[PDB]
Amino acid sequence: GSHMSSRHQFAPGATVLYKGDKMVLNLDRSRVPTECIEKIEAILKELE
Amino acid sequence: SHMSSRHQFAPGATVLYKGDKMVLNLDRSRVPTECIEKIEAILKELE
Repeated sequence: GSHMSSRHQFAPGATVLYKGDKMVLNLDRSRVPTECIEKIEAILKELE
Repeated sequence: SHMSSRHQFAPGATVLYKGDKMVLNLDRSRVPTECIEKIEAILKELE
């Protein structure tokens, strides 16, 4: 929310909720540049 | 459940896709630092 929030918005449709060590990234493919989504999916693929 | 996908890249790195939304769960105590840093770099350039 607006007060005491662990959620940060980098851009519309791109937010991160911090939960200590764990974090949740919400990415809206209708709003976040496709290039950004692909770069992130590429990084995740490498982890595999 | 036919309206989404769930995938695990490594322990502590899983994603849920539903509609236009991509929800990535990252456990930084289990996912390599390099990986987390490259993702953060991408988000910041977006800012």
